[PDB]
Amino acid sequence: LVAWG
Amino acid sequence: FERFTDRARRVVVLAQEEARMLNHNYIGTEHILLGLIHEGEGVAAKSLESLGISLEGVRSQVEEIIGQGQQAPSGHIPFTPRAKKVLELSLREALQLGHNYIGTEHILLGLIREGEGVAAQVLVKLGAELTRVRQQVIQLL
Amino acid sequence: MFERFTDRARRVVVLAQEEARMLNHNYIGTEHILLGLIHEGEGVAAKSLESLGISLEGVRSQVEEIIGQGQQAPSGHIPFTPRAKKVLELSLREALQLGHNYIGTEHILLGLIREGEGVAAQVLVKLGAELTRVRQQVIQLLSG
Repeated sequence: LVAWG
Repeated sequence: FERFTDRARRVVVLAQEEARMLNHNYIGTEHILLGLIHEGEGVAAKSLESLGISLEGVRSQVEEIIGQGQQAPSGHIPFTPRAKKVLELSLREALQLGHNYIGTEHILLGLIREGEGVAAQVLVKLGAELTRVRQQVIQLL
Repeated sequence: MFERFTDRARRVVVLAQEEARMLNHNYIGTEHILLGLIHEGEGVAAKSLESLGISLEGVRSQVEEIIGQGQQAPSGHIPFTPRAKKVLELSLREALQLGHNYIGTEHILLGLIREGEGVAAQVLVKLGAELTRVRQQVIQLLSG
């Protein structure tokens, strides 16, 4: 899971 | 490389389980909030439990706002654009604080900084203002 | 390990995880990175793959044929495969060897070919795109 919008 | 902690990872797992329980078609901010409370051990849980935010109180307020869907989704459930924004803000919060991980406390902080979805509406209706939830997390750290 | 990733290289990885979520898959694999390279559209990787006749629907159809149908209620955690992590690590090593301080879409496709033994490499050679041809297409588009 990456979280860069 | 993954910055999310084990319990933050567990919160995301529970959030998808919670949305499928309600027959909802998205993983929204309110399911992330329920995953925080459902996890129980982290900082975000102990904080919300101090402000008087129960697991059934949120499930009750979610039922009044959205309610059960007709069919249970199958497979993975996509995030709302708002929930994706919350997770992005959780990373930015952990980076500004000088941390390299994303824990449950950063997910709750990013949730209130977005502060305009179902979760934020639920928290205010349960009596916990968004600025008061932020400080119960900060002083606990 | 995404420190030097360009904004579009970051976009590639985001689209990869959204493909794995939509397709009811339990990991972010090399084939989802390949799909993300095509979804990004504007980078050197997408243009290179288009010049070779590699389409989004053709890769997606090949991926669903290989993996098959999954559970009705899978776990919401979708980590990278160990093979996809190696592709990302080789993407950094490729850009470092070239003298670049950034990691763009072309370096991710090069790292994918460098690993060259997962679902993505399997789908590529099935769609008539030998791995050495993908590398030369990327290198020749980086020259001008």
